[PDB]
Amino acid sequence: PDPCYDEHGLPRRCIPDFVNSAFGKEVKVSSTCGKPPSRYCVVTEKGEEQVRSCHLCNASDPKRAHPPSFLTDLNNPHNLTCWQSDSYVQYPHNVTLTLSLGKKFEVTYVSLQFCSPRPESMAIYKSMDYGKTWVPFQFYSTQCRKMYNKPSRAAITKQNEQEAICTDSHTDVRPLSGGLIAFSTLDGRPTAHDFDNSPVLQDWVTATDIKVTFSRLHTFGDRDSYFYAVSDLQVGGRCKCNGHASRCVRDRDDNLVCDCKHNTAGPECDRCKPFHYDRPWQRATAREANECVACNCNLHARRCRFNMELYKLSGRKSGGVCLNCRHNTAGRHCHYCKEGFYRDLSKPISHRKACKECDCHPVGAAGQTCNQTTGQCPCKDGVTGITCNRCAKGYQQSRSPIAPCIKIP
Amino acid sequence: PDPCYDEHGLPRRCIPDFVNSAFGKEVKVSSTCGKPPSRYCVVTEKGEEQVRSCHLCNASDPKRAHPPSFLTDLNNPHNLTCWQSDSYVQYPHNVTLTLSLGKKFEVTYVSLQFCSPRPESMAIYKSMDYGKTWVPFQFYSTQCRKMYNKPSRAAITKQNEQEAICTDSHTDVRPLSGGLIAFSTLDGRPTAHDFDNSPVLQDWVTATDIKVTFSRLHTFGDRDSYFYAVSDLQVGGRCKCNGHASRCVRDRDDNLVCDCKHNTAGPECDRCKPFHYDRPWQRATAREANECVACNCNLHARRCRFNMELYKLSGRKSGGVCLNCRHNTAGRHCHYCKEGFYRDLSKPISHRKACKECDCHPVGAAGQTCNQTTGQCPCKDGVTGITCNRCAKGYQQSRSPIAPCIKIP
Amino acid sequence: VRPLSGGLIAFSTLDGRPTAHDFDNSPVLQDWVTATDIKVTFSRLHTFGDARDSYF
Ligand SMILES: *[C@@H]1O[C@H](CO)[C@@H](O[C@@H]2O[C@H](CO)[C@@H](O[C@@H]3O[C@H](CO[C@H]4O[C@H](CO)[C@@H](O)[C@H](O)[C@@H]4O)[C@@H](O)[C@H](O[C@H]4O[C@H](CO)[C@@H](O)[C@H](O)[C@@H]4O)[C@@H]3O)[C@H](O)[C@H]2NC(C)=O)[C@H](O)[C@H]1NC(C)=O
Ligand SMILES: *[C@@H]1O[C@H](CO)[C@@H](O[C@@H]2O[C@H](CO)[C@@H](O[C@@H]3O[C@H](CO[C@H]4O[C@H](CO)[C@@H](O)[C@H](O)[C@@H]4O)[C@@H](O)[C@H](O[C@H]4O[C@H](CO)[C@@H](O)[C@H](O)[C@@H]4O)[C@@H]3O)[C@H](O)[C@H]2NC(C)=O)[C@H](O)[C@H]1NC(C)=O
Ligand SMILES: *[C@@H]1O[C@H](CO)[C@@H](O[C@@H]2O[C@H](CO)[C@@H](O)[C@H](O)[C@H]2NC(C)=O)[C@H](O)[C@H]1NC(C)=O
Ligand SMILES: *[C@@H]1O[C@H](CO)[C@@H](O[C@@H]2O[C@H](CO)[C@@H](O)[C@H](O)[C@H]2NC(C)=O)[C@H](O)[C@H]1NC(C)=O
Ligand SMILES: *[C@@H]1O[C@H](CO)[C@@H](O)[C@H](O)[C@H]1NC(C)=O
Ligand SMILES: *[C@@H]1O[C@H](CO)[C@@H](O)[C@H](O)[C@H]1NC(C)=O
Ligand SMILES: *[C@@H]1O[C@H](CO)[C@@H](O)[C@H](O)[C@H]1NC(C)=O
Ligand SMILES: *[C@@H]1O[C@H](CO)[C@@H](O)[C@H](O)[C@H]1NC(C)=O
Repeated sequence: PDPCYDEHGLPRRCIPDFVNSAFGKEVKVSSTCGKPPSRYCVVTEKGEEQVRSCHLCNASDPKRAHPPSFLTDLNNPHNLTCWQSDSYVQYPHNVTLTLSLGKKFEVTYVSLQFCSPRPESMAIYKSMDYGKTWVPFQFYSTQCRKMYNKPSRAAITKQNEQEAICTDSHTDVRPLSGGLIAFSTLDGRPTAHDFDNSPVLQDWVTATDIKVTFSRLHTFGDRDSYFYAVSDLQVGGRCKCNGHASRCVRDRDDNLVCDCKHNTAGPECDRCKPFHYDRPWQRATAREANECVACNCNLHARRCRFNMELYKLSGRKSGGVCLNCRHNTAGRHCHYCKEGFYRDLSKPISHRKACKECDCHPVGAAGQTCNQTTGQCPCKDGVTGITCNRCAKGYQQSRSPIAPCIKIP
Repeated sequence: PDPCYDEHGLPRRCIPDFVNSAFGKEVKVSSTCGKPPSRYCVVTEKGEEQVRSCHLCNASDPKRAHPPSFLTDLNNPHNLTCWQSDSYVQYPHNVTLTLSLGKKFEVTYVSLQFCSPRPESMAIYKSMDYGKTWVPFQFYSTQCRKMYNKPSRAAITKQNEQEAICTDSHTDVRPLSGGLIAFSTLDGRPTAHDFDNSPVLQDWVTATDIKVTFSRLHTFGDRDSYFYAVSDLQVGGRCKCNGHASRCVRDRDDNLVCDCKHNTAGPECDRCKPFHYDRPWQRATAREANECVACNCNLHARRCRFNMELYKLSGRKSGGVCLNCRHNTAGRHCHYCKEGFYRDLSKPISHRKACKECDCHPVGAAGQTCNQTTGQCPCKDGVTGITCNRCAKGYQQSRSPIAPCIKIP
Repeated sequence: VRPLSGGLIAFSTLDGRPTAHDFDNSPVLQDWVTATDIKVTFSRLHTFGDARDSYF
């Protein structure tokens, strides 16, 4: 059924499977060859010396077009899809590419492959918002200082495991094409071995929007028109459901969201389902599914609230409390009968009719309300019974409209 | 398409077609020739006088057998299908033949076709139940008194059109064979001209199982073996669906039932369909199909109940009422938010969340029970606002977790 | 209302301005007419009486 629940349906952490994320989507870029139709020359190294070929780029030529689909189409190791930029541009200028997401994720794999040489200076960005704010992730350059004001290959301090390092690693050529960049966000991080309890890393993995800008690329000649090019992209990940959804589905307004199980809500299972507020929302752990939990109303309310001191002083047990206790019920669990009514002790603890009116004897009973727990109306001297109507043993009814029951001498 | 809806899809009375009923069925009888093999003699009149032949019956002889299928089979008026009983029998004895249908029907024509002379005394029965109770319809005899204790050619009183008449009419022979039976219950009835509004006659036509017993018969000569024989049976009718099904179909357990349209239930469309408890069940009329109608919850229940006085006091309009009137809704139409909630005015009357809570400011509002009319939360002192959150003119917010807003002199 | 339908509102920015007769020399007004993007927001509408109707 649902991997969110164990053999005996015991709630267990469920995550959408590890998949590539950026496979097949559209990307808006800063520039690309072919507008106006552009040319491009291609060098190949033969043994020890050089040989320079050359071609052209019109996007209106589909086979000579290089759309962002070339970035998102499947990379056939036998039919590559090389996109190319316009030429005659370098540092200092923003070489920016765009991405429109819509579900928050945590990522493990980011794979790349080059049709151009690997430049030297580059950096990473991210946005935990929806395209408004932007923050970096790491740097890559030989001149980490003069270009990026960065130390090269810094250490990941425990006190800031969210370090943004810079290095010249894999900023070199060869490779002139098909370059491979191996980056694991988990590298160097001291608290990576237990990520489920690494919230800074659970925040270091938090990302919604992504931005990438270039400045510097290698020069070699030393006429030519220099460019940027790439055949495809791979980035693997899992849809962020906090362990509370086994997958992610579209919304009623066409929005891919987690099918948040374990009584969780929000596109990421970030919040609990409504009326699940006895203990706060938490992320499913291997030891505990840290689920949401409702308030108890004994089948007599649909709204409830909570106080931290309640759960706090509960010895960490419970803090829910219901609102608008109907069925003449009242309490944190709507668990007692109000003024005017009493508790039908015979009836179940959560029954819809557990409360009965204090039908107190307008003569034999005095108050209008009876024992809201038992139902005992004000029984007079020899009168007994819940609502106090009858005479007791040795008590005779009299036509007196005030004292009907009289003892025996 | 469906005769239950007109050219403009208007729901109209749709009816099973008029067909012969006893065509091809089987009957259990009182007795029959051939066990042991029986004999019978046949006389014929020549011009003015008689001439007598004679025959025999073996049931084990297929062509000398006379099965009851001969009454129900396609009877060729030139290759007749005569069933025969054992002989040496006459009144007084129950000469009864059986028939169980299993579904209620409406019948108009009853015809017979004889291979024997027409007797004098006979009677009718029927069963408005499944073969348990039995009531007659009319009688036929010369001595309606000596045999049936009845008058011959009785009158159809208007106050009891359920009269059972007896007459000697057409009890004559000839026909000695090939008897012609044409009986219309509607003849003589002054109120037969509009059957759609004759319920006693619509009860007079009500029949489930039928019983017929025979009696007195002619002796002419006057050695003899007397018997009875008949070539076929034809009875026309339409399947009783109260005008709420255009036909009748078999069930998953081989049971011919109406495909009850018009929101009706029962094998005969006798009652409303489940949840069709807004007004009671009725029969399709020529002016109006007097259809059933479900209860309303505005998409908030699957079960409901009904009370007539609601429809009665509605000026004859409606009486349906929810069962488990869900989705924070309430009423006979699940048509209002119960105690604690109010109307999500933005949503339609049937929205799953058409009802809105009171998310009142736990500090600035005095309770979470805002008036179900306006979303106005319980603002305490000179504080105003919908959830009672902000301060008002002359009210400065304070960090006191009791009284934020305070007047100014 | 009326109009309940087909209501005709013809805002003329030119109405009422005393120096509109010489707008060709009204640069602040020549800025008041400058516009690139437009936004229109509502909150309130009339009432009557007093989901029967689905007001929209
Ligand atoms: C971007 O890169 C692509 C692919 O490399 C190039 O695509 C070219 O697209 C044009 C479309 O205009 C193609 O031109 C083709 O050749 C014709 C040559 O002229 C004759 O035209 C007609 C016959 O078509 C004759 O009657 C006439 O006498 C000429 O002899 C063009 O004229 C045609 O284009 C015609 O089509 C459009 C509608 O599509 C009409 O409105 C016009 O009448 C127009 O003339 C014909 O389609 C050409 O085949 C493509 N080249 C390729 C595929 O290599 C683009 O050229 C390039 N961008 C630029 C700016 O060059
Ligand atoms: C009711 O009506 C039916 C239909 O008309 C009559 O049916 C008869 O059924 C019997 C059944 O046996 C038929 O008998 C048949 O004739 C044989 C005659 O015996 C001779 O057989 C050959 C010549 O045919 C000789 O060489 C031999 O030496 C005998 O002298 C019977 O012996 C047969 O009966 C055998 O058949 C049945 C299966 O059918 C077996 O189970 C037995 O072994 C049995 O011995 C043979 O079947 C006869 O033909 C039918 N008569 C008809 C059709 O007219 C009934 O007679 C009738 N009943 C009464 C009381 O009237
Ligand atoms: C290059 O740098 C950044 C993007 O990498 C852009 O930032 C601009 O900063 C100025 C500073 O006042 C703002 O006024 C602009 O609105 C920013 N541009 C935005 C937000 O798009 C800068 O524009 C880039 N220059 C380019 C792309 O030519
Ligand atoms: C003739 O009339 C009816 C059937 O047409 C029979 O009525 C029987 O009445 C007795 C009364 O105690 C019942 O116990 C039997 O069960 C009835 N029999 C039925 C209903 O079949 C009556 O017996 C018939 N005469 C006969 C069979 O000789
Ligand atoms: C790769 O696919 C494109 C798609 O049109 C095709 O034109 C091209 O021939 C393919 N490559 C090879 C080597 O066949
Ligand atoms: C209700 O009945 C019990 C029975 O002994 C009694 O002790 C109590 O005082 C009554 N009133 C309450 C619980 O308010
Ligand atoms: C009448 O029908 C029976 C049924 O089988 C058949 O045997 C008989 O030959 C038919 N009669 C004629 C005259 O065809
Ligand atoms: C709720 O709002 C209505 C709307 O004006 C008002 O008349 C009423 O007094 C308020 N309080 C209630 C219904 O308790």
